[PDB]
Amino acid sequence: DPILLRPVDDLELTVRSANCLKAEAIHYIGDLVQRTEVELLKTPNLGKKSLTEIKDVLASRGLSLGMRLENWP
Amino acid sequence: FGIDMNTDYTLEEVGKQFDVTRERIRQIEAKALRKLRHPSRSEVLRSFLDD
Repeated sequence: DPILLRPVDDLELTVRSANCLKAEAIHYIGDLVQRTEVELLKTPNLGKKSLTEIKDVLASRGLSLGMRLENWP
Repeated sequence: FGIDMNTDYTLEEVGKQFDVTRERIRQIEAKALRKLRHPSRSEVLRSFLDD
């Protein structure tokens, strides 16, 4: 989806979630939806509230985990 | 800015009502401007730009 290649800038996340994204550098929301909840909790310094907010920002625009894209970007 | 009031308040007079010495007030203005800077929050305001 064209919005999946939209970055974390339009995701409208915290500054802490931006710290985590720079620490991970996942550019597209379609690559990030490919990951799961415990997989996101693999990241350091990113806790339960962080993944909670991430699920919220994904529920905003129909995004969620498990969607495995291919030929992306 | 001067929305819904006859000014145009300045940084010292603004931060008086927020008790900041105009530096944190500058920072707060900058944060609000950065937030509204985002697309999906200012696409309409983008359309208001003429060029």
